[PDB]
Amino acid sequence: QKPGETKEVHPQLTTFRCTKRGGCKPATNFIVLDSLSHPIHRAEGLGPGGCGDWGNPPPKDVCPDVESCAKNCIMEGIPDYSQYGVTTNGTSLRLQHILPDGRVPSPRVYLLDKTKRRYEMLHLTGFEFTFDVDATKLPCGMNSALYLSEMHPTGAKSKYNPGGAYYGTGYCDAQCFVTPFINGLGNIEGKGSCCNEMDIWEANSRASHVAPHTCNKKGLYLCEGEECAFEGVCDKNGCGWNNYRVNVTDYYGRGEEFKVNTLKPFTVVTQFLANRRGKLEKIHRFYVQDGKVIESFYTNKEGVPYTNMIDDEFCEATGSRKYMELGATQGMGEALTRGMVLAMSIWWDQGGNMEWLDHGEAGPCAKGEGAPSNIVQVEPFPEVTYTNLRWGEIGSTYQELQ
Ligand SMILES: *[C@@H]1O[C@H](CO)[C@@H](O)[C@H](O)[C@H]1NC(C)=O
Ligand SMILES: *[C@@H]1O[C@H](CO)[C@@H](O)[C@H](O)[C@H]1NC(C)=O
Repeated sequence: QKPGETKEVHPQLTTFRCTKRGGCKPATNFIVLDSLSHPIHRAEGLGPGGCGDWGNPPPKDVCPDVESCAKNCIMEGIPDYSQYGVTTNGTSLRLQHILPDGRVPSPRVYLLDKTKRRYEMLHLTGFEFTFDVDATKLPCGMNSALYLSEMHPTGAKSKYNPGGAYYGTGYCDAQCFVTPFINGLGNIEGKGSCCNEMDIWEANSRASHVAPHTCNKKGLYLCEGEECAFEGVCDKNGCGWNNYRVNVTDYYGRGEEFKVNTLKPFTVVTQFLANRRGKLEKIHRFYVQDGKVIESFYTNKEGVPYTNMIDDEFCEATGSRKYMELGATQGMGEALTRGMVLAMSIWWDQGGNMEWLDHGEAGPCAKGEGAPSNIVQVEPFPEVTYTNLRWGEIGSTYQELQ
């Protein structure tokens, strides 16, 4: 959609680049809300209304074709990101799901480079990504997410999408959802927006999940029909890694009973380990809390290979069929090598209560406990803070107390 007159005021976020010899060096980045979370209205003279709802093509009165949609639908800048639950402070990013005014902005943001006009493209195969988190205000059913999508670096800036990454255009993920704009262009045919997705972190104070999701496509693919469905071009489920799913129940949770005690802040380290041919072979997650490294658990379950890292043998054995068919760990790594955009979000699930994250096989949350209607009794204002985003050489992003 066409940018409007209102100023976009991106929050500034200091991050780090790390090497063993040089330590962690600060860098300037900016934060941008998803394009379709900006106010979208019709051009002057065309009356009231927007330009479409999630899940659908844009309305054909203003968007009969891409060219018309591009002139007839206007996307306003956001001058105060706090109105959407997004604030920064130094090296910290705070995402508020619910505001005191009662709004539920459920923000999703991307990391922009220092120019504000191109996403910060991360190339993580053979490297590590680390962040600090405060998960205390995330009960059952909440998902704080920090993940990578194979979005285009400029948000696919083009004649009809002049806003680009500066306005957060170009979102895609492994769910192939239909949005009224894709790559900043009106989605006349109602295609889904598909791409490879590495879910570094999907977690609350009750469970922590990691999952690569492959697609058989490079970059953003517009899917039709069955291509967007479970048997299509992307892996909806992912290859999931959650201590509870592998019968380790004392690793992560609220209290001293857990190794990673989510009542306190902690550091989350993710290494993307390559083989000698430079292809991704293993994904390794460990933590740091109270100045001490917390190594990964090993799996502890019948039928699950004994491992402390995600790899093809584990993914296959645990039933990650589309993951394997659509490229497996090597395919995920090829996307990481090409370059990915960092997305951070907070959300809840009216339909399914986030049960896959923290209920049953996946955690301690009871049936119904993660419903949004229950979340608000437990934590009226869910929120997450990510701090000290940093990436670089294996072994360089963390430091134990001496
Ligand atoms: C920012 O974060 C710091 C450290 O948690 C805190 O003490 C201060 O009160 C917060 N706000 C600023 C810097 O606006
Ligand atoms: C969990 O692990 C214990 C061994 O530590 C084993 O005895 C038990 O059967 C396992 N339970 C499940 C549900 O897999």
